[PDB]
Amino acid sequence: EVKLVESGGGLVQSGGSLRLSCATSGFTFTDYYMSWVRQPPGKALEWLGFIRNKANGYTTEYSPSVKGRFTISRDNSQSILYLQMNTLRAEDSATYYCARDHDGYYERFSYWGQGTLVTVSAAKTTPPSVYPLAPGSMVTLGCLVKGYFPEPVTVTWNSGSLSSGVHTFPAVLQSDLYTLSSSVTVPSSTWPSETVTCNVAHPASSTKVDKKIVP
Amino acid sequence: DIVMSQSPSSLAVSAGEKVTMSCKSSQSLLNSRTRKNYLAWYQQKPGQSPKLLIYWASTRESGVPDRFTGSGSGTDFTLTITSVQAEDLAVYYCKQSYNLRTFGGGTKLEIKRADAAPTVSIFPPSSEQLTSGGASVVCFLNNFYPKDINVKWKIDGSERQNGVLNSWTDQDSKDSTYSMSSTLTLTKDEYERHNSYTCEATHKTSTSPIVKSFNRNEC
Ligand SMILES: C=CCO[C@]1(C(=O)O)C[C@@H](O)[C@@H](O)[C@@H]([C@H](O)CO[C@H]2C=C(C(=O)O)O[C@H]([C@H](O)CO)C2)O1
Ligand SMILES: [Mg+2]
Ligand SMILES: [Mg+2]
Ligand SMILES: [Zn+2]
Repeated sequence: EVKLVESGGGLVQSGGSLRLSCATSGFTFTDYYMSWVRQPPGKALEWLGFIRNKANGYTTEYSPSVKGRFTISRDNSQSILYLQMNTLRAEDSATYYCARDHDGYYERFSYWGQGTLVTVSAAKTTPPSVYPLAPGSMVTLGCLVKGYFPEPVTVTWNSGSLSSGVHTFPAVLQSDLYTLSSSVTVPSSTWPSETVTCNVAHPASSTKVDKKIVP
Repeated sequence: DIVMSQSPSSLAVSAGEKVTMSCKSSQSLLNSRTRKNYLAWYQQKPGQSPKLLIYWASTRESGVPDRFTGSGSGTDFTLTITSVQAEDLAVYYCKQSYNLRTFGGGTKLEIKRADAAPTVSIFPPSSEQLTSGGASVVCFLNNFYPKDINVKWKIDGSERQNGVLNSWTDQDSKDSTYSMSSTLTLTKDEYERHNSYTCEATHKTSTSPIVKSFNRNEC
């Protein structure tokens, strides 16, 4: 199975630098060109650059938007791809994806990572407050994840075992902090007789919270 | 340079119907040496990474449903989805690889379905929030269609508009509905001055607003 996994995203100040990594497995790495692509929240994909395969001397090329400012490299012993970003600006805030590219024949990006979110901002990291939403045939419960920065957060219910009938609402920025909420709907016969817990993580602050919904 | 443009920006189609979208390049993508068009299509479902669907204009990647077909040549390309399914909700991107790579701006495909009324739930502030001096009241409006909906907050029977966070989900991949959360945030001091907290949802599915309320004395 082919796997691509980005890491290194997070909060960084304007003018700063950040380097992303993309761990790969499941294919012959040196056979392939590798690309980076980014996506500002709610906007289109933008191709940034590639590094060629061994047959082509592992040379690099860049979009005009980042040429001279970003650098792509690769570790061919461990099959890791890198993107060094310098002189970062607000316009660089985006999800960054690595994608497997050309093999000398096929014209396609076969595989993409899950992406890593970069936020360029002067604001400090603020962990979320996480509040249970309990009612005052089906029953709807929730968690309020309030007042954090930067994005993202992850929310699951019962460690991912409840996924059907979950709605996690996109975060909204107000007064320099994000808030989101998540609802889950379950049979009334199962709560509160069976436990319902939201599991919230905020990687920027290494926050891990499990909040049991109590009647 | 190579400019990629897509049309339409967005559209909605009902399950079972056909979808056509277009992709233009400012320069021909037909490689004279290999006799192929260097044009691929990607599907990006909400909250997911892009996934390859079609490459060399018309080659459908292994594992892609047969309902997706790429066509065209030179400067003009088309992705057609026959018998569209609820799960096809996504932004679709074309991408040239004739000279480096460049993506089009995407076409957002939404799914049209029959109107559906929201299921409305209200939640009082938690004691763990109130202890900190704040009071957020949350209303979920779940699984409705179409997206347009009105929510009013009333406190002891009087409408309030300051202090409100509204957020809509992307369309649901299974049932093609929308959901919305509305959060009213007060100080504890102001929260404690009133009793009745009401979320009222008005949606085209009824001339009667759906009213959910709680009373602070009952908590
Ligand atoms: C092999 C190099 C060319 O491949 C790339 C590149 O820029 O690395 C990447 C690929 O996805 C395509 O964009 C091609 C583009 O089609 C040009 O292709 C050429 C050009 C060269 C060259 O040597 O620069 O050689 C190719 C063949 O290997 C020669 O038979 C055709 O560009
Ligand atoms: Mg070179
Ligand atoms: Mg739903
Ligand atoms: Zn008052």
